[PDB]
Amino acid sequence: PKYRMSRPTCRGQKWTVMSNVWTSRWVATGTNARNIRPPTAIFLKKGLRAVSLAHNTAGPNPLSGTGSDRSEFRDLITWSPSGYPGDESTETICKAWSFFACFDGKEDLIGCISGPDNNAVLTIMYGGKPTDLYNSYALDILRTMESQCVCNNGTCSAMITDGPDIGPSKARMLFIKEGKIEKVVIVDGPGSSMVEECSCINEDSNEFGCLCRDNTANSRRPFLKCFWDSRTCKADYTCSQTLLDCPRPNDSIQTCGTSFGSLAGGLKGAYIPLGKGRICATRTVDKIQRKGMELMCTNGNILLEQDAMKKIGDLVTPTAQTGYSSATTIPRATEECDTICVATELVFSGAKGTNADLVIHCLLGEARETESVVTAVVDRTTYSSLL
Amino acid sequence: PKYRMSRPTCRGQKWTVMSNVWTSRWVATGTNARNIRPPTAIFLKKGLRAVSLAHNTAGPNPLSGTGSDRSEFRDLITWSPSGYPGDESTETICKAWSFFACFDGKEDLIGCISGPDNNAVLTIMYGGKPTDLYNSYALDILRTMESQCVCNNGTCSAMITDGPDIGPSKARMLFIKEGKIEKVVIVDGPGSSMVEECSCINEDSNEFGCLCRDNTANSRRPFLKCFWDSRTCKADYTCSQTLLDCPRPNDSIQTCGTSFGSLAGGLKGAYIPLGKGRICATRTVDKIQRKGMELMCTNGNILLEQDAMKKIGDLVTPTAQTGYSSATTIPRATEECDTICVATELVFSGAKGTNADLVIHCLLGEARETESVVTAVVDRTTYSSLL
Amino acid sequence: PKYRMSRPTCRGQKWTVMSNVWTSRWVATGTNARNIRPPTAIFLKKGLRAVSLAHNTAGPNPLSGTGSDRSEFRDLITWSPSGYPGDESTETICKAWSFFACFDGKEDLIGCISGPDNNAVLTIMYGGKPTDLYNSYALDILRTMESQCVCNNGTCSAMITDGPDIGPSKARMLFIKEGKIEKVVIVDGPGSSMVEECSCINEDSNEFGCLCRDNTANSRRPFLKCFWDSRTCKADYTCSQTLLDCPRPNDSIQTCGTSFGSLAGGLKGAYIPLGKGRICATRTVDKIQRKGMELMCTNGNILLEQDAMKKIGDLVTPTAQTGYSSATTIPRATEECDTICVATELVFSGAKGTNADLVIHCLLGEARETESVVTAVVDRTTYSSLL
Amino acid sequence: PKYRMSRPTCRGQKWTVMSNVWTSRWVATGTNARNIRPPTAIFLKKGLRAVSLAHNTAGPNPLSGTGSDRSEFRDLITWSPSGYPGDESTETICKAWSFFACFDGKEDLIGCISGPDNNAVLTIMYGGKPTDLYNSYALDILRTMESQCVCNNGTCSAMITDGPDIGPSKARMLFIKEGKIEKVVIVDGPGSSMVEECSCINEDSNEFGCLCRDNTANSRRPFLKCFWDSRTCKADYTCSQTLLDCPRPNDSIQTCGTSFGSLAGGLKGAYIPLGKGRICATRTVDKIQRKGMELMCTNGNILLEQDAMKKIGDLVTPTAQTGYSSATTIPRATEECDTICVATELVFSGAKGTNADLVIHCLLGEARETESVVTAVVDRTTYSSLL
Ligand SMILES: CCC(CC)O[C@@H]1C=C(C(=O)O)C[C@H](N)[C@H]1NC(C)=O
Ligand SMILES: CCC(CC)O[C@@H]1C=C(C(=O)O)C[C@H](N)[C@H]1NC(C)=O
Ligand SMILES: CCC(CC)O[C@@H]1C=C(C(=O)O)C[C@H](N)[C@H]1NC(C)=O
Ligand SMILES: CCC(CC)O[C@@H]1C=C(C(=O)O)C[C@H](N)[C@H]1NC(C)=O
Ligand SMILES: [Ca+2]
Ligand SMILES: [Ca+2]
Ligand SMILES: [Ca+2]
Ligand SMILES: [Ca+2]
Repeated sequence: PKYRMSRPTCRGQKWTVMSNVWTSRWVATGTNARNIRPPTAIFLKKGLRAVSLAHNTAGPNPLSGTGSDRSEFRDLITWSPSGYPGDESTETICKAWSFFACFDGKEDLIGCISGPDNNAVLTIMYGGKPTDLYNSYALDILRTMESQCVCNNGTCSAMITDGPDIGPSKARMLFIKEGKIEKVVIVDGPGSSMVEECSCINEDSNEFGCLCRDNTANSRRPFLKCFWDSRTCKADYTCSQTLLDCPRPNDSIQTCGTSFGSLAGGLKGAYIPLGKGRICATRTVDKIQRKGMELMCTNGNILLEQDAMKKIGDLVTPTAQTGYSSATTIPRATEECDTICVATELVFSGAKGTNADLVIHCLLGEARETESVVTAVVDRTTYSSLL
Repeated sequence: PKYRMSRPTCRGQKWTVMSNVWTSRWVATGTNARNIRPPTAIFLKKGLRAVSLAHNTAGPNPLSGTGSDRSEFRDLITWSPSGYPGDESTETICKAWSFFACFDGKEDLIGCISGPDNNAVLTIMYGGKPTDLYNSYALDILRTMESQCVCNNGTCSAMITDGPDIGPSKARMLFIKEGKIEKVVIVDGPGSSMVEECSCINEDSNEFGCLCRDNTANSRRPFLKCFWDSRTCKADYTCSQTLLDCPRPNDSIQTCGTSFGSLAGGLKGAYIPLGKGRICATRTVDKIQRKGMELMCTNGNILLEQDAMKKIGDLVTPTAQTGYSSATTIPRATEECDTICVATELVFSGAKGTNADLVIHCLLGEARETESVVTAVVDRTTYSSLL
Repeated sequence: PKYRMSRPTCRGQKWTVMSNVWTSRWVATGTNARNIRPPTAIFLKKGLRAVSLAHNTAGPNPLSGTGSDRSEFRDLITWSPSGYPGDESTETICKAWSFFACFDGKEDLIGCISGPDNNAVLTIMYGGKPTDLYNSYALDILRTMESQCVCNNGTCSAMITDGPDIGPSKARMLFIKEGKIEKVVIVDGPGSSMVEECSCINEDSNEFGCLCRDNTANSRRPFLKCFWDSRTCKADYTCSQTLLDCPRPNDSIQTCGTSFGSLAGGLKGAYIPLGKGRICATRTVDKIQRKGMELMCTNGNILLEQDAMKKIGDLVTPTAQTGYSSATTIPRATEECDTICVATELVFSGAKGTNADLVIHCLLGEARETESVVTAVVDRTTYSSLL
Repeated sequence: PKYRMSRPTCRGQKWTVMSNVWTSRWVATGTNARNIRPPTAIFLKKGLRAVSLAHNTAGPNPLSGTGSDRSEFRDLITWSPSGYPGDESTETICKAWSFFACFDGKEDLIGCISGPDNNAVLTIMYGGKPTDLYNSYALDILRTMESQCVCNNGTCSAMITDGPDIGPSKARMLFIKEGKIEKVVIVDGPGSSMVEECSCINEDSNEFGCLCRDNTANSRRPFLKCFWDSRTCKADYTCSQTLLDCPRPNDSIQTCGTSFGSLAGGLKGAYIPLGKGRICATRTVDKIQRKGMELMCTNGNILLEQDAMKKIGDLVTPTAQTGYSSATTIPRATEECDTICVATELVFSGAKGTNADLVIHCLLGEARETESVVTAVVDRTTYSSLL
């Protein structure tokens, strides 16, 4: 076993639907399907895995409080990308109401944040063993990405932040080898005031990048750019007139560098670098509601160009309720790039609480200048009354 | 591990029943037995496995629609040849309403077709990772074999087809190494007009063959013959007076080359080459209803000779409801041939929806000019009211 | 991995209770505990395992017919020696209403007999793959040991029989390497007329032996003695005045060689050779009812001496319902002998059918001239009303 | 694999909560959560594992008697540190109403005591096979630690004791290589009269120590000190004014060497050596009721100095009901010390019987003169009525 190196993502032809997690089907069926939020997909030591926080409950008679963000019962669990949480493939990982995880080629690296709001704590596990920690520095909900960390020759990196969820939230970048924090970088830059829930992908041998959430009125996502060799990072707002966050106003042309938006709030969304020159991102179809999930791409520098990001397609039924989304990269055994998949959360709720389905698209086929998407249908009308 | 090489099947003495999948027993017991259709057996990396599509539901209170063929909830799953779908051995593979799978000696190759009818997509996974795709070319239900692909020195081949399920459905052959499509052959030949649900088996070091379904009035099965070295294929109709499809008229002598039949429809059926000079196949005992499954064999060229195939025996209670059937081959360390087993589907239905049991016969023992069959009994009278 | 060699069993000090399978507890609890008969323990590739035929049903609402011996739904399953059938550790093996199994050091060897009474068939699996078969020669319920086969340097051996269960039942011995029957021995000798359900243990580098059931009026168990080098076997009645079968009359002194007994019927019981000079056996405490299970030993030749076998102790509560019993041998990594354990079946029945618990004693501690037993208490009075 | 060598624990910065076992959550959810008592954590071959005795039952309808200590249905089981007993991770080990376990770097050693009160037996398993026994010597509930044994170069040691739970209970130390008892030491010393439920940890390359329970009025804990090379042990009472047992009177200065206490009873408690010169221990916050669990540390000889131990923090909500506590050590590839975690039991009861949750803290981060503790909250108000 060798450490995976950072490498570009594979370009391709079409985003196909590798699998979906139909949690809601098993909730309505009546099995012990667990309440999960916010699911995504991460490539781990066992292969591709669905990963999510959970609540140490399950249907058909779940306990109260499944809509809560943080609690003593919150959980980090993984299961098969075509399974459901609570089935045979389910693995419990750690205590957590915020998490990250990734696989460096030898072992799984895991961040588990829990504890009280005024002094929460990141516990780092490597190989199933607790190996290190990180302490709250703003004393106001230390928290992390809710998606994959990123790795290269034994160094994995992971964003954390801490601070008022309306005011400033000065983020930090951790660099971790065999579960030990070797370096902590404070992220400065014109898009650093409030950065959270970064979705990070390796872009090339020496660089990775993230698209984050700004929970302030700003609708332009902060972008974190990091370099492996120097272990350094910086943040800038996206300049493309295509606003990626939710809620947001209409797309419009504004001078680069500054924040833009009138609607407080935010949503975690995927960063999908394609090859060394292309940038894609997911955004909701609805400007205010978390409905739909469309893929937008440009070949230009989205930090420097107000040029709009073209729509490649609808990952999901555009009126279906969605939620978070993030990508992960999976090795391709016979060429120098990683397959990239994006997982979008499909939130639902009812008499059995808040919960989420998952859908996983992957970019496959020979490289194309402009790709297309297979739309995943989300239609619960034949069983929603049992949810 | 070495790549498995194509080799003839082992002759034997008797078809014995290796195991039952008694899905109906567990449905009536009350456990979370999943609704499955076309189930069959395939030799995978874990060993012999029962393989089927499912609906992301289970008893005792299944969701509506288990009878449907293609929905967004359809998935591909595998379990123990002697277990039941949903039990501890169950593994969820991918999103699929049509599938193929096989094991090349190093990894499982898996083909998962889903998406809309007018533009479905085959996603190809190898060793658990999505590696490639193939797009719809007739824009009318791209689909595939619902049984094993075949392999040799890292190359595995799989039939796909596309087009109206009554009109022309010109099929194609994929040749795949490590999950990457290396060659696509349009299959031509006098029996190639409408070809689907091919059941394929390695015949010899350089040959493999398939017996397919023609869904028109024609009751002679299309037979696909392929050569590994040239990666080349051809389709011809069977000629023997023993008509293999269901529905069919009486057996009768007719000139070779042309289709023949009076009732539209079809049924996936097993091709069972036995050694180098012997051909067997399965067919329903009933000419019109999917009831019973008898085994017919000949030592002649079924594509060139009208001779009746000799009924070897009844795999199953001949008035029992059956369904699809197909074979798979299992390595034998002792000699240079593979063991061959046939799986026959046993469809049932009731209060808990549409579903199926499975029975698995294997040819074992000293080679015999003519073999016998243990008839697996199918009698549900003691518990059918709970179905 | 090397093949295990035949070696003597380890002498010791006390029979301790390594574990029990409390099927009845989980039946009363209300989980999906499976109806099993007749359980025993066998050392397999995964370690010590509880092994039994089952019925493809489970509580809390089992289907009818769990008291049947042979049926299409009968099953061979294994699970953890301290588990229960149907729990997480359960493995389904094959179709079977009669079975054997053992582990040769590289792979598991398994015999699965099923099919109709007038022509049943043994299917042999090696390593999870069907490898060979054996055919009914008396056309009257081919059947086998229901306990471990025995192995040595790749040859495992297993008793089978066939014939009227009241009249003659001329048994045969199979010798099997990598799943292939290499030799079949017809067992002659003055105790061969009716031999079934042999319980076989390796005794020394070149010899194994079995204590069998004679279902005729005879209460003296047939003993099969076999030699590895010549692959040969012979049968003689036990001569000890201590009658080991059930039902049986009082112990009494009679001339060696002949049958003795007045009560038709029989029961499978354990053969426990201790070292190279000692012979133990289990028998019911009650002479007619299958209640209790006591261990009897002698250092003399039980085929040649009417000397009584001394009672070492009560494996189980002497008034508790028991059933079958048989031993299995487990390697001891640091000396030339195998630990021996005896598993006794504890049958129970009720509103949820016929079923069985299991208890496993093993002989541990430094060698003693006369050993002792820890009595396993069997008392269901706090939950039996839920059975 | 190499045998693990005895080595000091790692100092750190903060006790963080690695995971909850929320058995109560799953009992109230309605799944088959098993009733467990004294649960703790132990590093085994699989990794960190939650370990406990159980009753061969589970919710939602458990069988009577879950409150009992020693019955024929008691068994030893292990599961995920973040799962629940009975879930997918559950493993059944042996029959036991008292136990120990550890992993020597190659295999799990496991000690299982069961049998009648006046003659119980310790069965010793190594790597899954029964290897040895130890017999009752006081004929009054032979019993053991209910926590990890300790290992070094293939030798693992375990405390056992025997005798009235109020009168003298002279303990013994077993030294075991590959499951065979190599040495038994009668532990003498001024604190050796009544010694039970010792919680033992490797202290340095040649030393390990235990903090035990004295079930008389005495509230100073017996401390066992053992040397690996001589395989030699001794028992002395703790002297610090900080009384560790429960029930206890107020802390007060008293002369070293003698017992001291006013209330009969006792409670298993954790010994937590930290590096070479530091000692911590757990005790209830409440002096009489098993409520809360605070961590106390000193850098002095607790056996020779009256100095109070400094309260480091509350592991748990201090009015929450707790129970047993004990530590385990986890290898660290990065340096020459082991990580140390403490598991505190959280007993609950109700309609579904007696049961327990588990919380697991681990010392992580840069070494600190004095460490802090994340307080794991225990609040069941939202679901307790279902317990
Ligand atoms: C990091 C974003 C912010 C932290 C307070 O709120 C998030 C928004 C969420 C949301 O908008 O849906 C759900 C997240 N579970 C929550 N994170 C935490 C740690 O509570
Ligand atoms: C749509 C054509 C197709 C033949 C390949 O019909 C099949 C017939 C079936 C049948 O005759 O029972 C059931 C199959 N699930 C179905 N396959 C798909 C993909 O829907
Ligand atoms: C080999 C013994 C004889 C065979 C007819 O009866 C056995 C007696 C049994 C018994 O006495 O309890 C149960 C066994 N399941 C049965 N075996 C078969 C194959 O049916
Ligand atoms: C019988 C003495 C013994 C102390 C080692 O009492 C323990 C006290 C217990 C307790 O105080 O809660 C519960 C333990 N399960 C019990 N152990 C056994 C073996 O019964
Ligand atoms: Ca915003
Ligand atoms: Ca047809
Ligand atoms: Ca008899
Ligand atoms: Ca005390």
